[PDB]
Amino acid sequence: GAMFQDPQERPRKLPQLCTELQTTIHDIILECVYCKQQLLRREVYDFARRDLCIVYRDGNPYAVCDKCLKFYSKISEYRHYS
Ligand SMILES: [Zn+2]
Repeated sequence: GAMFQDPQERPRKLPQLCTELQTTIHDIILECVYCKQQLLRREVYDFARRDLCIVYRDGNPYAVCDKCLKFYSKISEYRHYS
C-alpha cells in the first residue's frame, strides 16, 4: 500500500515524509518495510514520537511495525543509500 516515486525523493523522517505526502501521520500510509502490513496509526505515531527513521524497502516508505520496532529501534537515521 506504499509505492512512492519521483520527485518524491523520500526523506528518512516520518513528519517530514508526511510533508511529501501533503498530509500528516494521522493519514499517511506507511507500512512495514519488512512485514508489509500497514502500521496501526498508533505504531505510526511511535515512530515520530521517538527518533526512528524510515526504512524504504527497495525504494518505498515504510515504517517499522510493532514487532520490528523493538528490533530495529537501534537504527535511528542511517545513511544506507543506493
Ligand atoms: Zn514488521
